[PDB]
Amino acid sequence: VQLQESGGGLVYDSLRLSCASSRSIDGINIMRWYRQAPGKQRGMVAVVTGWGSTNYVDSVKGRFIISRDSAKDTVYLQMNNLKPEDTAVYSCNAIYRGSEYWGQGTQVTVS
Amino acid sequence: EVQLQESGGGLVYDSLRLSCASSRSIDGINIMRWYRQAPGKQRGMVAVVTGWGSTNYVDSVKGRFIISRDSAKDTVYLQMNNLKPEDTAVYSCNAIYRGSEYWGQGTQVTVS
Amino acid sequence: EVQLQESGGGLVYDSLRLSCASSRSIDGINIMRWYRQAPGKQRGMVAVVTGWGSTNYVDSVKGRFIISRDSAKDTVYLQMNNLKPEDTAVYSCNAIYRGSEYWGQGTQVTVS
Amino acid sequence: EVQLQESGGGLVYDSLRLSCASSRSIDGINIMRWYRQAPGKQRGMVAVVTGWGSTNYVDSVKGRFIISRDSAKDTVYLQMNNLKPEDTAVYSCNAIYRGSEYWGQGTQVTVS
Amino acid sequence: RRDSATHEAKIAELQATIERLTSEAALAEGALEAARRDR
Amino acid sequence: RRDSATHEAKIAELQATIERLTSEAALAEGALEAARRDRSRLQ
Amino acid sequence: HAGVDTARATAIERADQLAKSAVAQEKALKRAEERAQQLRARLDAMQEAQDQVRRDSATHEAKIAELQATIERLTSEAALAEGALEAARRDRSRLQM
Amino acid sequence: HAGVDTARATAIERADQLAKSAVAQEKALKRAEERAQQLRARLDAMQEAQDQVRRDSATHEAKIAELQATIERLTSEAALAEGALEAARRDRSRLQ
Amino acid sequence: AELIAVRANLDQAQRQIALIQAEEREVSARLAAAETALGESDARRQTQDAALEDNALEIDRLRNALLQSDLKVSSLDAS
Amino acid sequence: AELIAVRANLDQAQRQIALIQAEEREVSARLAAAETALGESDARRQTQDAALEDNALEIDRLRNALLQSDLKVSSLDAS
Repeated sequence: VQLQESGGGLVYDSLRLSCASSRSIDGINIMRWYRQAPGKQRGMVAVVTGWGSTNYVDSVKGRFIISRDSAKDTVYLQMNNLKPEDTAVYSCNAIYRGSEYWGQGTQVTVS
Repeated sequence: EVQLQESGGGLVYDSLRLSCASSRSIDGINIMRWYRQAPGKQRGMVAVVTGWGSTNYVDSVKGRFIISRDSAKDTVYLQMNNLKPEDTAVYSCNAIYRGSEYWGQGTQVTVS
Repeated sequence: EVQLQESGGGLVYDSLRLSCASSRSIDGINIMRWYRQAPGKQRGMVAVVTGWGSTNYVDSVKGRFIISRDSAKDTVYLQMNNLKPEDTAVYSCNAIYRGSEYWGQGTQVTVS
Repeated sequence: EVQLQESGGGLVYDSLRLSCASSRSIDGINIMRWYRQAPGKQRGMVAVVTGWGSTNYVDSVKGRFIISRDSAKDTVYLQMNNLKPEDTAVYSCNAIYRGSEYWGQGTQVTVS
Repeated sequence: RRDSATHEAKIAELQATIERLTSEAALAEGALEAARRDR
Repeated sequence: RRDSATHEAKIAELQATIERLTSEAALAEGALEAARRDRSRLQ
Repeated sequence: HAGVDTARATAIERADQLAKSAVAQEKALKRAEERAQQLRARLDAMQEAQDQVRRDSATHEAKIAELQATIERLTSEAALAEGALEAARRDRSRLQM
Repeated sequence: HAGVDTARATAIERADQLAKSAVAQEKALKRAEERAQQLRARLDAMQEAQDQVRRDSATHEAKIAELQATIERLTSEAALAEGALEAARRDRSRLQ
Repeated sequence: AELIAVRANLDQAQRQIALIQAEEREVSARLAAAETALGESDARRQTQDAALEDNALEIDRLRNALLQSDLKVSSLDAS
Repeated sequence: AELIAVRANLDQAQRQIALIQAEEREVSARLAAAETALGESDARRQTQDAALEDNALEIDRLRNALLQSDLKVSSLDAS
């Protein structure tokens, strides 16, 4: 499957990141967003589930929002109240039929 | 409200066995994972087991420990093999049934 | 009882120069050396001059600084050339006479 | 040129006496130093005796080691009392004659 | 006929445990790894 | 019948995604215990 | 007068010969005293030359002593420098082990 | 008859007084020669006295030469020592 | 290096400096002794030259007086 | 540094060799003239002294001749 994301850029705030998927209206299980601050190992950011359960790492709780839209078939990431440490490259992940799939990746930078 | 009582403790120079008695869940045995507490340190990961049987192990014990269900006897085994003296830890089995977590009293295995 | 006194401190973008006004030892001058205390760090040696005029510096300044005596006017001179903003430090002078080590009140050199 | 050759090295559970025999300078003795190089670590100094009997030690060895000249034997000594297992190293005796510094082979003394 | 109801009981319980695993992932993979590399 | 058949894949999926969501945990605490080992340099 | 006339004659030259034997000796002491004063001037000049070198050796010992008390400090500073700072650094930089 | 039996008196005076007196002149010649030869003995003694003190100052001059030779290559050892400190204390810039 | 063949000639240098000092001192002392002795010798020679002049005058005069005396002897015996 | 410096010290050697030629100059003029004249003047000393002993003998003998001649003059006059 082809997961292609968007919404990246360098900004002065709040931001929205989508990860366009290829199939499976409501049929894929856990989708997640990973970020890699340059020079650091890539880490998890948000988690969404088929039914709608969500979670965030405590480093972003209360700020980053993971959401779905089954009609448009794309997992969103509202990413609000960005901090200067939130400069990283945000790549959407997935688990379909077990095999983990990634995306090309998009970078968001703030200052 | 399943209650887990750990087992299998002792002392060795070897290869020990561990069991985790379960109060309920015959054959509906979802994730039963085993945690050891390094003394004066944080708790640890050892292995998991599932209802279907997919068991994975942490890198530090991979290829040595085996975690197998006993559906009839309602107990998940944590076999210890090719032991090292670094494994002296307080051992505690963990459960997830209906989404809630059920730990136990914990036992100890001294390898020294 | 040599009573030193440093001079020539201040602020530059280049070139600077420092003095260590000795209160005695007209030509009876053994080791007289220059110490910088980086802001928030410890004291360190920069250049050393001797009665024979043997001048030897630290690698961090070697080829950039000159420690030159002036035996007539009871003053030693540390010419500062081709600076970096890394040289922002408080610069103080030392002197050994009769074994006893004498410091100077010091001057601050801010370069950036 | 001076050739420096040590003596007194060995192994104990106790105490020791390291000595250093030279090639010239009968009592016309300037700085002669005793170093030690812990394995895989850079060379370090421990004791300095000068031709006038003035001695100093590094803070690690003071109160234990005593360095003592002997003009007649053309040899400087370095006593080692209350030796600690941490003091194991290779000990090279040093001297400064005519400006330039001259070294010795060393004697690996182990204490443990 | 009747067996259908148990499948949701397999869906419900097996989907609730994935919630707990994701929550324990928040602490382990993101939080304590990143936090304790800094200290 | 047909709808029960749709149930089978979801169960076959949910047990499948758990297999490779716990598979990340084994690699996860492997690095957490490697990071906590760095606390030997502090304690 | 029979024999006295000669003794007048004889003893006048005996006086006269010793009359110029005194002038000769007087010139002998006046040249032997001058040779003494040449020696006095040399020894007096060489007495002060030795005295000048006496406090030349005294200032040297004043240089030696104060050029030793400086090395007593440099050896003392290297104790804290090479001993404390260096060994502790490499003992603090034992983290790689 | 008269002037000759008398005039011998003024003639013997020179011959007797000066015979003993000029000997006292001869003793002074030996004495002033003894003073000359004694000072001449001292002058060789003081040249030897110059010689030892000539070498003594030269030995002192070599002691200053050797002493500054230590300092010249003992302050250099301190010059590299502070380079080691600053290079090692530059390592802590990477962490703090 | 080359200090072996250069300090050898400095050693020969200081050997001949010792020769300079010793021979110069011994020649200077010998010269002073010889000069003083030659001054004294010339003084004695010239005192004796004055003695020879005065006394040759005395002998010529005395012989002439004796000649005249014998002439008076002869004239007296002719009286 | 030491190269030029100790070649200059060998140049000091050659300078002191010039001082060796100075010492030879002292011996060639001063000592030689001194002892040559000393030998000559001592030869003249001995010759003068021998002549002076002969001189004194001549004066004594001719003076005694005068004494006898005076005695004879007096006797012949008394005649």
